[PDB]
Amino acid sequence: MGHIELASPTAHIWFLKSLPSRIGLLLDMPLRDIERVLYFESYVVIEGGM
Amino acid sequence: IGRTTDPVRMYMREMGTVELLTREGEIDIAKRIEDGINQVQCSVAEYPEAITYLLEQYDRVEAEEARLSDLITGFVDDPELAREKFAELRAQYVVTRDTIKATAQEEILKLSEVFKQFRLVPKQFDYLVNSMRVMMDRVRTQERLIMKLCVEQCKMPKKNFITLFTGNETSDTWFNAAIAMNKPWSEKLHDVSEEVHRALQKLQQIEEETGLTIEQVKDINRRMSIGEAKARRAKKEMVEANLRLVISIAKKYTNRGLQFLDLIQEGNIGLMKAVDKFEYRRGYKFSTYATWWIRQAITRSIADQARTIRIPVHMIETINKLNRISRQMLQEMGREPTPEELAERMLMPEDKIRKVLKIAKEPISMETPIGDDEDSHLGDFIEDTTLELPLDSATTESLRAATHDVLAGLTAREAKVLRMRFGIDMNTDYTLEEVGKQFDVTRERIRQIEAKALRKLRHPSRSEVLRSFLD
Amino acid sequence: VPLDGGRFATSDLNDLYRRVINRNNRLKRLLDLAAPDIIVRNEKRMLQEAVDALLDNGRRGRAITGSNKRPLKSLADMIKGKQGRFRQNLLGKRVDYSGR
Amino acid sequence: TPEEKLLRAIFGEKASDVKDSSLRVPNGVSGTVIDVQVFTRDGVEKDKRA
Repeated sequence: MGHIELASPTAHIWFLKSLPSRIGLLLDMPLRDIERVLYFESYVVIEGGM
Repeated sequence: IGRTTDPVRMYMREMGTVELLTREGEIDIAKRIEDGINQVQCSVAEYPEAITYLLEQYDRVEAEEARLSDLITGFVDDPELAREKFAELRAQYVVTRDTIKATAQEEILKLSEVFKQFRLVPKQFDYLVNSMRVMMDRVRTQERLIMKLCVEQCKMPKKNFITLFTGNETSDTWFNAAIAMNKPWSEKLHDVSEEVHRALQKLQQIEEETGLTIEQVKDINRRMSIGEAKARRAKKEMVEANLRLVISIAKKYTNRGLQFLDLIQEGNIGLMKAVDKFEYRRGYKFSTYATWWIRQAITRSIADQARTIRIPVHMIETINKLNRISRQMLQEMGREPTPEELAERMLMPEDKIRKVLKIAKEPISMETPIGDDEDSHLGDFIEDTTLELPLDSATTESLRAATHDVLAGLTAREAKVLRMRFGIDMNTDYTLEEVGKQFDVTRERIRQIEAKALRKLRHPSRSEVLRSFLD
Repeated sequence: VPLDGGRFATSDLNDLYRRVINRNNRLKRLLDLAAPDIIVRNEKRMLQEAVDALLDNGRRGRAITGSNKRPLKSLADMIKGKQGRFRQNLLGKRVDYSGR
Repeated sequence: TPEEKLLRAIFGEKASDVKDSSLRVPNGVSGTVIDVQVFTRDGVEKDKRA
């Protein structure tokens, strides 16, 4: 087998779009928002300090 | 936004937001680019030791170990004139280094103004900018770690750091004056006094070889960053304005083996190239210049990354000429053009005509459904030709057995000779000389023994078992 | 495989891998050029599209193949489904020494 | 393979540079050849039978 080095970390469709979206509920965030983020529609505040 | 997942639609919206800049706005932004590049040009002239490498590699070019066009591509208001200007440059620089101890500031300014006339091929711009950037990186890491040493442990205010370190950046007075302030971290600084001061010495060594100080190096390089970033922002605005042109040209080359967006992306890259290389001094609309790149880029990308089995670009041009000629011959002749008729109309000898005709075929997908049957594809038919047939394996085994028995039929040393001369039950077969080495007697007698053994295999009733394997 | 008659036959995975590699290399070049944000964002979206088409093609705009109008088969398609695998080739083989 | 090498050494069997491909009759079908047609590309030398 070979491999390809991706420049931008990419999401695994199976773990996102599978009817129960396991990334979604693992982060307890609805799917609509995650889709909104991956497609560059909105930001998300990761640890916005004080 | 209706959650439209289609990436085409969201790219189109983002593009749609940036409004179209008018006719004069274009000239404005081009002036922005010239002004930024001019600012950075003055700044680079204002830095030293750059002329050192200029003079050095121009001299290299005079000795003829390089090319005259690797530094300049024509000046603005002949090698001889450059040679004399570089001579006066060496003279002015060395004399200003002598007179460094006030007047040298004016002498460096005169050096800069006499150098102003020269331009410099991009590659050297890259070399100089990277040298000064890496010097800034190094200075910044040292300064930041010192400032860390102060604030993270002592909660040290900052005006004091500035005055103590900044202003001189050369004498050791501030280091020990900090310790005179009786602060405890300043007393601990003796632990790394060696490293801090040795890095200060390196700073002085870079300064002297450059022949300046630091605070003004910081000032000049930060102005260079300001100018370059300003110019880049202007270029960003320009390209965002002309994305529409990119799409307009892109819509032409539709499904020709490249996803629409791949086309528009290649067009965006071409537009970047055009913008960065455009000269407004003509007067004519940028769009005219940018097109001549956008079409170029799209065509190049289709040429290279379209086909599965890639074909050189000149071959693609040949095939396109082929298609064109064919079209015309079909409409004139009515029927169709035969390869002979093409060899008439085109100058190739018709051998390359049939070569080009064979080359063009794209591979067919193995999943294509076979006729009137949606449960049997093509992949289910192509067979594996490499696989050896079991019959042949049984034959090879039987032959191995027979040759083993017939070798056992021979004498010991003859059998070893015959086994080693060939590869039976061993790796690579040794030549007569190496088998002789194995026997340590190396000469022709051994070829006599091999041939004698073979002759003994001629004898009937012993070789019949091996005669059988012939067919 | 080279079909008898100078033509070649290829699985669609060759196409999908090629597309992914193309968009990846183009993103590398664009990053090295420091292009405006809009363009890198578009490229990142495209790479997302390509990868997710590779893994399971059909949960998006269904990237169809070159000049054939049929949607090309991704890995998930190879495993899942009747015609594909477990059912077809791992419980439904085709024995030798057999007649009809 | 080695062993075939040895056999050729002994018997001197000049290896034929040509594989067989002839179109033989399918298995278990037997009849009379009623007609034959020959199509040569333009350029190639028509054979006597052509």
